[PDB]
Amino acid sequence: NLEQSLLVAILRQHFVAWEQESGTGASQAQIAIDDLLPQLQIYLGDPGSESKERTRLLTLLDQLKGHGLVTSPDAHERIVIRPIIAHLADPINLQALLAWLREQIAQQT
Amino acid sequence: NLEQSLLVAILRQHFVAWEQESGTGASQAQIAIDDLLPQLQIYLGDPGSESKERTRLLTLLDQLKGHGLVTSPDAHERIVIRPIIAHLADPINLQALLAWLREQIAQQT
Amino acid sequence: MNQVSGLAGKESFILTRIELFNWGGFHGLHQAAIHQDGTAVIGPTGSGKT
Amino acid sequence: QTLEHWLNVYHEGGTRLLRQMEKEAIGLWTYPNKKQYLARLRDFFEVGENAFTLLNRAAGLKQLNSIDEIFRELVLDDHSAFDRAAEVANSFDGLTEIHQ
Amino acid sequence: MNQVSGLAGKESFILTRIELFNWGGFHGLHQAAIHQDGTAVIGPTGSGKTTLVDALMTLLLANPRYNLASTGGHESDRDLISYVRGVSGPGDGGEGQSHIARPGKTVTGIAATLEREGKQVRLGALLWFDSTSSSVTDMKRLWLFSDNPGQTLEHWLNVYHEGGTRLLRQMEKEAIGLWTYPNKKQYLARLRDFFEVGENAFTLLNRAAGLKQLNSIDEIFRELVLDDHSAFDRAAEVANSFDGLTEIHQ
Amino acid sequence: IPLEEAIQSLSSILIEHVSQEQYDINQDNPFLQASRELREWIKRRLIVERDGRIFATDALEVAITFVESLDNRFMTSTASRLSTVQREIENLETRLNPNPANRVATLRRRISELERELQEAEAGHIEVLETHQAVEHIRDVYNLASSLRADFRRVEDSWREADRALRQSIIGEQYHRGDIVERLLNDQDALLNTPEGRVFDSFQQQLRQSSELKAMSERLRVILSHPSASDALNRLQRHDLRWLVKRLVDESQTVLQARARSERDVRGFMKTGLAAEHHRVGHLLNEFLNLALKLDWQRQMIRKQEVPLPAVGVAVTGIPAIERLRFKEVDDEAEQTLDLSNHAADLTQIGDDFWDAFNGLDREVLIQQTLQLLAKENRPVGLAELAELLPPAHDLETFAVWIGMAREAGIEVIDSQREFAELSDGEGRRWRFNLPTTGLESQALMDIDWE
Amino acid sequence: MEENTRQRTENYISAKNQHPAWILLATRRAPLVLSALKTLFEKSHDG
Amino acid sequence: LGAKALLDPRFRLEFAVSVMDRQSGNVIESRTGSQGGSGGEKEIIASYVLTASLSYALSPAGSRYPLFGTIILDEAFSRSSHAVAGRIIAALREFGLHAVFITPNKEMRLLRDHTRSAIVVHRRGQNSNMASLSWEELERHYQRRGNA
Amino acid sequence: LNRSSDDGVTQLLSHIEHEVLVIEERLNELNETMFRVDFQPDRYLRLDTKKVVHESLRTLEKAQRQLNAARFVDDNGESHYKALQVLVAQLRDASERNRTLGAKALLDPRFRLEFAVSVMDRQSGNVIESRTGSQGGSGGEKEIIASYVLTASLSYALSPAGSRYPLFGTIILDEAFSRSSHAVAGRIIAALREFGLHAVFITPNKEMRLLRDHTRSAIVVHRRGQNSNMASLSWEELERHYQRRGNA
Amino acid sequence: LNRSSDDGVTQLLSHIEHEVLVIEERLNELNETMFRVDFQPDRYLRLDTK
Ligand SMILES: Nc1ncnc2c1ncn2[C@@H]1O[C@H](COP(=O)(O)OP(=O)(O)O)[C@@H](O)[C@H]1O
Ligand SMILES: Nc1ncnc2c1ncn2[C@@H]1O[C@H](COP(=O)(O)OP(=O)(O)O)[C@@H](O)[C@H]1O
Repeated sequence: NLEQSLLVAILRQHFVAWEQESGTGASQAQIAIDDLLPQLQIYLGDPGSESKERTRLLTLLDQLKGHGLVTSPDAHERIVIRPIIAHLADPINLQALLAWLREQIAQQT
Repeated sequence: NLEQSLLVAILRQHFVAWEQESGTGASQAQIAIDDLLPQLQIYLGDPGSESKERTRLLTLLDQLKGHGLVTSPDAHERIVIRPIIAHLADPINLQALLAWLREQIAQQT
Repeated sequence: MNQVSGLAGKESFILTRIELFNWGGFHGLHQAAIHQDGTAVIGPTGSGKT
Repeated sequence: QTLEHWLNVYHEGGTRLLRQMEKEAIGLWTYPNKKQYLARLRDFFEVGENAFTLLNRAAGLKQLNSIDEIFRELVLDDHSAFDRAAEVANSFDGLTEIHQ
Repeated sequence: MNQVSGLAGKESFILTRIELFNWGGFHGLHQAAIHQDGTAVIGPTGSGKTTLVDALMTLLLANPRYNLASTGGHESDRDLISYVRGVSGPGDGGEGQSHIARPGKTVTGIAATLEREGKQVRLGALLWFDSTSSSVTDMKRLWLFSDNPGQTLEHWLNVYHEGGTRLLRQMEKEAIGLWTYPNKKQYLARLRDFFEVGENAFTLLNRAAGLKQLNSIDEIFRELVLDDHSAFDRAAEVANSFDGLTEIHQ
Repeated sequence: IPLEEAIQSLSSILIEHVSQEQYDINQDNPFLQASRELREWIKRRLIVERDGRIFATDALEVAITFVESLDNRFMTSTASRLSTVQREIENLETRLNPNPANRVATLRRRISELERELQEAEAGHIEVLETHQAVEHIRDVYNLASSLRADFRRVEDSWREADRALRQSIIGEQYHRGDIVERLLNDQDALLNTPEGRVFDSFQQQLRQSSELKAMSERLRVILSHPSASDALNRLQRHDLRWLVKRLVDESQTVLQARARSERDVRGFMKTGLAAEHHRVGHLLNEFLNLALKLDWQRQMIRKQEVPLPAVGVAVTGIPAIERLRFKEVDDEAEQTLDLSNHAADLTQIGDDFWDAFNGLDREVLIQQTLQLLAKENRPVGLAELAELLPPAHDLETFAVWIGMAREAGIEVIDSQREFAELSDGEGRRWRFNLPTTGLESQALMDIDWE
Repeated sequence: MEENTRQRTENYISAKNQHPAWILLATRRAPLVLSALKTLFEKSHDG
Repeated sequence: LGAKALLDPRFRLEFAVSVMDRQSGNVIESRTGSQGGSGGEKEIIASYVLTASLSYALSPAGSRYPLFGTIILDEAFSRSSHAVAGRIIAALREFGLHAVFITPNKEMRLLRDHTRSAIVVHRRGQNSNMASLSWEELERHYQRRGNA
Repeated sequence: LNRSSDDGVTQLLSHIEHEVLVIEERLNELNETMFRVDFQPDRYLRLDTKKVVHESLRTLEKAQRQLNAARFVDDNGESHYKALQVLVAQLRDASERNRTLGAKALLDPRFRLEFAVSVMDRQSGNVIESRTGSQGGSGGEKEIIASYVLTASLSYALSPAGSRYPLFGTIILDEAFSRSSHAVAGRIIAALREFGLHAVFITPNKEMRLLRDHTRSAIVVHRRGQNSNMASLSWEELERHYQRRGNA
Repeated sequence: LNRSSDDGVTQLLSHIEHEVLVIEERLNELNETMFRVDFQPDRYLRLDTK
């Protein structure tokens, strides 16, 4: 669902940024949870309670881990992006989704 | 959980009794809510209301149907015991728990 | 020495009883009152004081 | 309500029974998680957590070293600003990265 | 309860007498004796009871944990000059030195006497300030050892008053069974040779004096019994040389 | 308030107003009601909670300031206010005057004024504020300075909004690196240009010369000590003003936090010297995100739409094998009844050593008995004579006590000459003692206290 | 001090139910009336 | 040390203690640099400071007397003579506290005086017990032990 | 590289192992001396030790083995320098982190081995308990073990070369029994007697009951303001009899 | 950059200084409380900081 897809997009951006650093390299695409919350706040808004948004983000991350795209959190509030993301956010899939979503917005009028 | 174990045990004994009545596989076993509720309350007691009684009964029935043991009650509140029940894993454990249950029914009254 | 104790127990809460059970070395049930004027606790070295 | 009563009810029924008598009785509450209880304690006695934290570390103070140790450890609430310095340095490094 | 102490006398020396002078708050001469079978010490807290023990321990280690028992594990709270000065802490913010008993040019001494099977040893030491400066470098001292009871701390103080420490050096050679070391290491070596025991034993003794807090069974050995002699400085120098090695390789 | 603390405090406060029955309220769980109300106010943006704590939003600050400006309000039409305005208008005019001669004349008259004040003060005729007028003169500075917090309450919000705008704009695919740096600089400068921006900048300039802010804080500390302060302000208002400088310093931190937060996503975005495929997917994602903003995220049903993304990394599990079933165990049915019996101790076990300690020599009674006895003896008395005239039941500690009294009183003790005494313990075994020569005297001994 | 806190709620109820300004702010037409009044007196020298 | 001295507030300040005469502006004593050395003096000083701070922290704002006055004190009397133990008890009482002292069966002479009850406890192998006795009910027990 | 080989990490690790073996020798000889007295009516104390199982030391042994392999395979010393760099990097990591226990395991000889104590039967030598009777110090109980072991070690260290008895018997204790009951300080002094160490006790007029028994003289110290003085007091049991045809 | 990071750093230093002042005020408050009780027969304790 498109919330999971938004988190997927952000994760894919972070993943490609990581892959630049050392090519494909290892599977250690590490990120801090505090980095994601600022991103989501822009789209999902600000419910005005930092803890509430943290819980929301953790719920989404749990769903994604259910889809196998992210490791569960750890003691340092870090997660590592599963490489499987590269084949779900495949530019072909991204463009198909983008066309569908452009259609959606056009209809929204 | 013990509630589900009791329910499956009672359904298993009912199914085998029905197969004695009509032979093997001649007809799918059945039971109504009318007969059900008393037999469950025999060992479980009053959860707090009749509404809660039926709620719990239907919840366990739905979970069993998820496990494939039973169908959901029809318009007349009668379920069909799925023939699959004949091939459970450890019927000896069921018989042992049934022995414990039939001991406790007499002990506590 | 002790005569200032009059004000000790007026405006504050004071610990006056501890009921214990199956805690630490104290098996079963136990109790121990505490006098509001000051109470010591005494026992052999390593006898369940701490 | 006394400890004896609590244990008696705990065993007589299940843990569920405890939270049932919580409702039935008067002047009795429970908090299955500790912090929800310690907040009630601090409120009822109108003292911040630092007071009890001092009480406990005071009950057994036997090091009893120089005064500076007493204060710096037991007395004063902990508000060191290491993480803030870390944040300041990190942001400065980020801006230097922009400049580079 | 203490009958074995006589056999220990047949197998060891035991301290029987302590003489002080201008040490701590104990102005002027002071003395004490110790029964063969062991003694206690008593006095209201803050009266010099640990002061005496420190006075003894100054003659047995290069630099012991002065006043160790007060803190326990943590740093020593005092130094030789403070005792020689009769210090009693900063009596006021203005620091008028009234709390200091001997701020001026004075003398000081400590003496111990031990016995094994009647035969008697006698330690000693003289500390003297010829100026109001209170730096450790100005702590002119002279340790003394002797196996003859004839030598007495009273006699040493009287000789010092009669003339400079050179008189002490002369009577060292004139007096049978006497020694004086202007530095501590010679004295400590002589003591350890006499007792056929290494200095780590006396360090352990100082540990024992203020034996205090510890957490578990391992800490006993680790922090009381053994001498760590950790080689971290070896690590530092190894890394330093390896730095040049790595530079050459680069 | 830490949130767990706020819930309970507000539950208690609600319990108080259950007597205000004209307002409908829940009367079965005043704790749950508290949390529900707290959540509601979170929704209204009345209170914003961060890092687990809670803080009052500017809206609630202003609302409070409203009701407090009703009957219990403070007043500003004051001679103190007029003095302030007069002085500060003089200052403003003199500053705005560009003619140097006019400034010279103004300073020549001000210097003479202050010199006259100095002459009066040196004459011993110093004058204080009428102690009663002090209450109003302090209320004046309090009310005057109370505005600054209400102003930072909005400086923070303005910079937060600027940062949020920078975020939602940086997503733009049309934006390139040069656009982003330019927008950062322009946004920050424009924010600094607005009035609140100049407020923040002036406050910052004060910090460079901290001497003045610290001097102000010290003066305020002195002021609130003067007795009249207690009449003018309660403890709360004094608590604020005493640390107004600190509360401003701390409050500005959020501004710097927003600034650094925006710089974070500038930095994380300028590093885009990518390879080919990464450059392609970057454009794809940026365009998709720019599309994303247009939707209505707040809507639930918009949110739970199903995208057409293909199923990859698909997994299959939970094959419903009937044989996989297992069943409950109850065999540990043995009931361990209660050990409610009272196991209170019986003193028979108590070892004799504990009793021996329980009979510790009472020092003070020994002091009193010695003073009494030496009163009637009225002469020097050695310790042996004391034992003879007084049986030391608990033995050694007595000798120490007597010699301690001697020493405390400055009584001479000649350790080199000795006396002796004989005694016996509680079980009859005899003992002998060696003691120093000394003499106790009642008059000198009782001349000093004891404990 | 915080003993008055119990009474402060009654004080605020009084203010809400009687004080003119507060009652004005609660009216369905509060902004229009307040704006009109503001404009009216915005030009005053005195009464 | 440097890191604390920079980014930890409290480490910028010394915490010397001093004694003030009630009826004079002099400073009778100060204790910093050298920490006094005395095993008792340190004990009394620390106990008094800690008790005062604890009382202040335990008191609701504006109240002289603490709302929660029970302070559990272990045998910090270990370094305490009787002469200073009495002072500790007096001070603790004057701050409005109520002290439940613990001690290993030693230094009970002054406890008999400056306290009114006690809890005796038993060490019985892998077990323990407790009993609440007033000093006099214990005195009679000691007398009975003396008799038979 | 070769000039740093002898002075390098391997020699340091050998030195540390030599120190550990010295510690083992000391522990063994001490444990022998504990056979000469009793910790309990029918028990004597025994000391044990094992090598610490911290994985950091295991990584170190892996590195040292690999260095041994590379020290005699010739590539102009590339692999030798690689292994030496790895080892010295770990060593520097430990040195910087000296305070934490991980580094102490490497650089601190004491931490190289963990210790334990066993209640041994004096008669059969069988084990009754293999560690302290308390997990953490149960108040005065940690005084028992600590003082017992320290007195033991001090006696052993004070014994001349090969002497079964200490040539220096006068231990000095200050605030001796600060956290010990009578039933504990009594056993402490009894142990001191067993090891044959003359004792001197300091106390703030505490536990006078026990000192009255287990000593014969006391030195009184008192402070008149900014001054103090002293006196020597003593006692002894008279020889004629305890009492006339009575209790002893 | 010279503006923003300078602002952050100076602000943090001033925050540290204000924490120090708060500690000093706390010391004064405690000193007041300890004026209430006699440390010695005719003396009371007071804390001074540097
Ligand atoms: N984790 C533990 N560590 C040490 N002792 C423990 C522990 N748990 C229980 N104990 C038991 O509890 C007792 C604690 O001793 P205690 O009397 O409270 O100390 P103190 O000597 O100061 O009085 C011990 O006798 C011991 O049997
Ligand atoms: N060298 C010193 N440095 C600091 N204070 C000292 C020193 N010497 C004496 N004092 C003071 O003089 C007394 C010394 O007595 P001391 O034996 O050290 O105390 P305690 O009886 O607890 O062992 C104490 O009151 C101490 O405060």
